[PDB]
Amino acid sequence: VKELLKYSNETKKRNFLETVELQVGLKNYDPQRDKRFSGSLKLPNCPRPNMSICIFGDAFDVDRAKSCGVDAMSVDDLKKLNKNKKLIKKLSKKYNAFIASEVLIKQVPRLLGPQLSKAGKFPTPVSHNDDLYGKVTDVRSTIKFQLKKVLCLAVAVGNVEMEEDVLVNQILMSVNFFVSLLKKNWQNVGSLVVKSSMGPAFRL
Amino acid sequence: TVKTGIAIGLNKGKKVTSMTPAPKISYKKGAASNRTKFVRSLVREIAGLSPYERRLIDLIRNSGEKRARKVAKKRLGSFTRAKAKVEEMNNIIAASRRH
Amino acid sequence: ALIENKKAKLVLIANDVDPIELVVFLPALCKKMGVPYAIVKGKARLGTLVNQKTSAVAALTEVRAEDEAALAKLVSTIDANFADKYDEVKKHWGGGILGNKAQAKMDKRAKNSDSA
Amino acid sequence: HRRQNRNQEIFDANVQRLKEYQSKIIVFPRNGKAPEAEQVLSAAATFPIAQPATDVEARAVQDNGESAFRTLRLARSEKKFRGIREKRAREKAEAE
Amino acid sequence: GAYKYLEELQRKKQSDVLRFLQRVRVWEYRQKNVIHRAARPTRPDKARRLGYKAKQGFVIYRVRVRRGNRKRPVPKGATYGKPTNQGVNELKYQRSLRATAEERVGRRAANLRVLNSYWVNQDSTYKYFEVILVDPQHKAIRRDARYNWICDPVHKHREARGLTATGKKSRGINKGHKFNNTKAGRRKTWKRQNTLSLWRYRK
RNA sequence: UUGACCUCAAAUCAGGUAGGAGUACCCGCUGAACUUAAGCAUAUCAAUAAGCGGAGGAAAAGAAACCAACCGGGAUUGCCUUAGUAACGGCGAGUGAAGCGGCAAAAGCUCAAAUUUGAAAUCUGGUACCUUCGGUGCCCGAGUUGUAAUUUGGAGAGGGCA
RNA sequence: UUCUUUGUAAAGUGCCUUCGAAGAGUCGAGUUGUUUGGGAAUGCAGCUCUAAGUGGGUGGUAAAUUCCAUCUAAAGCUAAA
RNA sequence: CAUUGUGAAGAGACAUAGAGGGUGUAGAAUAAGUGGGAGCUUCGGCGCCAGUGAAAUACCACUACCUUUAUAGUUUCUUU
Ligand SMILES: [Mg+2]
Ligand SMILES: [Mg+2]
Ligand SMILES: [Mg+2]
Ligand SMILES: [Mg+2]
Ligand SMILES: [Mg+2]
Ligand SMILES: [Mg+2]
Ligand SMILES: [Mg+2]
Ligand SMILES: [Mg+2]
Ligand SMILES: [Mg+2]
Ligand SMILES: [Mg+2]
Ligand SMILES: [Mg+2]
Ligand SMILES: [Mg+2]
Repeated sequence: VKELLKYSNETKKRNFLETVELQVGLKNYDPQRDKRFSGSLKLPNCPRPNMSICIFGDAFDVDRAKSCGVDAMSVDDLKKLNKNKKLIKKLSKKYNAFIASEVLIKQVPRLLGPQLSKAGKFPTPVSHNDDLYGKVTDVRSTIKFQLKKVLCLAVAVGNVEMEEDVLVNQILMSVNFFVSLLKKNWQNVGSLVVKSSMGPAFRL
Repeated sequence: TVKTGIAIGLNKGKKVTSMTPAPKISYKKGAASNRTKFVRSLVREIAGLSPYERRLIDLIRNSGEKRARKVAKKRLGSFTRAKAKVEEMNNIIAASRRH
Repeated sequence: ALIENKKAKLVLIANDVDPIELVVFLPALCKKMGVPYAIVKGKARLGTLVNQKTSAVAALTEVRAEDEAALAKLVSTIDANFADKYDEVKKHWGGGILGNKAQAKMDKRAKNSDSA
Repeated sequence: HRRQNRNQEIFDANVQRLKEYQSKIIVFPRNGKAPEAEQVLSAAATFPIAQPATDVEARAVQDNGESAFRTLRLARSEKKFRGIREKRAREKAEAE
Repeated sequence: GAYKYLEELQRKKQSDVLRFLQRVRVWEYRQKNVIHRAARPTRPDKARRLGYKAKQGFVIYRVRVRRGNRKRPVPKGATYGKPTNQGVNELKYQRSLRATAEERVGRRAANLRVLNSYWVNQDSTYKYFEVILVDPQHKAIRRDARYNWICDPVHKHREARGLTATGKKSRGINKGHKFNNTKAGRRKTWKRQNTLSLWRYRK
């Protein structure tokens, strides 16, 4: 365990020079080699909200589209001949449904800048259409890593103190154990600095 | 550890009432005595370390006990003696830090 | 054995033992058991002390009350000379002393390099 | 001096041998009379080695249906497959 | 006793004290003769462990022998045989350097009896041994029943017949299945199992 | 200046000992080739002949850092057997043990590593005497850089009680 | 058969307690050569490396891990077959 | 490899701090990064909801890669 609650208990309130959305990332260090098998993975279970500004191009157009309105952010239909080449840029997560299985034509010319292609990294043809929306839309990186490592997602917003970041940490921070080998260290979330925009720096 | 009574299996042999004979003293040849412990410790203090033991010390400090055990197995004969030498070097390191 | 049993009050160790490993452990043992020791010149002197040729070591383990005070005032200097200087003589390497001609040569090279 | 006792029956047989030897011998005093005693030439022939009787020559048939061959075969089978079964039990135990 | 400390200290042969002391003693032994009488044993613990007693009639000699293999004494390496016997250089003597050392000491002092030997020093060229000898004519060994067995005529040149510790080691005299060739004598067992035993009534 | 100590010498010093012979057998070292393989080089002949060193009436070995896997045995040696077997081997030619079992003979032990420390109690030699394969007294010397007693792993030691 | 009484000496045995010293350029390992029926190496020897003390050796297929069994090397004496 | 020891320097290499800069495309800049979303700030400059580009751009929370350099522990060589 990282914190019973030590050194990170209330020190996100008295630093309220910015009460605005204070999203602090979690970066720490472990190298790996040139392959692309089992690096940055792991959508975890973590219950805080994100109050994000994201967009969801969820694709299903039965009149549950405005039930997708209360499940998600926006609805897309498969009219794809000249919709998009340079639009999808501000996003945390995306989602599709029963129509977007064979959309290869609208796929490589626009889903290559940020590379949100429906390979084994982005399973958007979703049937399970009401549980992984308001709680899982929070920051959790399901990306593909660099030549060394990518570890960054916010554990808590500035309005959320860490009464929940004592149940988030080691449901989350057993991170790469379910696939990867132990070339990495044993729970290598180590030296951390909580600093959204005004938070100080504290060291183990 | 009693026998089964038949000619094969895990504990084969005839069931005979055992005796548990008296322990022989020659079975305690390698036992460490107080005098021998004292003498060996004092000789270690006044003699210090050998060159390969010093390079084992810095190998444990820097490059880890696996390479230390590999070097000790190459230097000494066996992996068992390498393990024993490495763990007593670890105890030496702990005592030097406490000193 | 007397030192191990802490029965010795004062130990004298001869300095000219020809296997020095007969007595190299004796100062450390005396420091460990807390008995006071003194490295002294002459195993022959110790031999005449104990009616032998050489003795290589001697030890007073129990003295009479007429000169226990003399033993105390003696050991108060002996321990200051040896026991209390033990942990600093333990670090110093002796030897490495050059001959007369080589010493003159190296200090001539020193006052050669001392041009300023 | 270098053999040990693990068998109570052998130990008791040797003790009985020693008891009957001490009863059968006479020791002369170290000094005096020397009571002439008509030597015999073989302690081994006066104390023969007897094979122990293992059973009686007639008993009752105690049959309860195991065939004495399935028993041997099962013992060989469990000895052969012992360590594999412990390995399976270990991986089942350390299955979380 | 100090002998325990000495026996434990002699095992630290690469400690700075022992290697300095060894470096001095090897020069002191090169400067003397190849065989010379030592006045007292350098390692008294090892000597009295091997059987020496500081009494009249026990003698310590010190001897250096040349290290390395045995070059086959043949002119120009021509062995005149099959190619399996053309080896000249890397052939190894079957007895030890310790054994030939104590044999040369026994030849020098033929009135003595070799008891044991022990290593004291070595360098690249020589190995240095101290040989314990006992005088079987001194009355302190004629008497003193613990040692008068060496006065028996069967103990002349034990080191020449291989009856010392290193001699029995190099003869292979040890109990076990690993010594079935050499346990009662190699040539003895060879004769025993290459003889033909014929009885009167042929079995 | 005097007296030790250590090391090394020298004596037609006192007293001793080694050599050499023999070598059938015994303990080691060294060490071939002819031969066989229908040739021949590994192999075999052979861990042999020759050569060298060293003993005795026997020598050597010997009281487990053993054999085993059994209900375990129990120093060494030799015989019968294991066995021409397990195994080795251009897996060719050929070579090739050991445990158990029966028997012959049987025998066990002792030093180092302990403080005698309220007493180096130990020993060679010289000399006088005597009952002389030696003993007693005395005198040097050896020896504490350790001679005696006590203990040898099967145990054993130090205290306490009977 | 006889003389000396060795000996206020020595030895053995029961129970409780504290202990229990046990052999190093050796063991072992690598390599080289030789040898063995010994086969991923039977023994020996040279060189290099070089230990430990609930340790070490062996358990006839190399290695790691976990056990078990069996002895106690690197000092020595000893008749008979 | 051993015999084979004692010193000085220099070059590394591995550890320990710090340091800067980097291509096509075009947004608003020779754009190698990240999840986030618009703010602390002398600017209202830079980013934001704005365009657009392979990428968002303050910012690293950690460096993706260097050596071009500096301090101290280790060892590998060279010279003397
Ligand atoms: Mg040679
Ligand atoms: Mg020839
Ligand atoms: Mg012929
Ligand atoms: Mg032929
Ligand atoms: Mg022919
Ligand atoms: Mg021909
Ligand atoms: Mg001959
Ligand atoms: Mg004999
Ligand atoms: Mg043969
Ligand atoms: Mg040969
Ligand atoms: Mg071999
Ligand atoms: Mg013998």
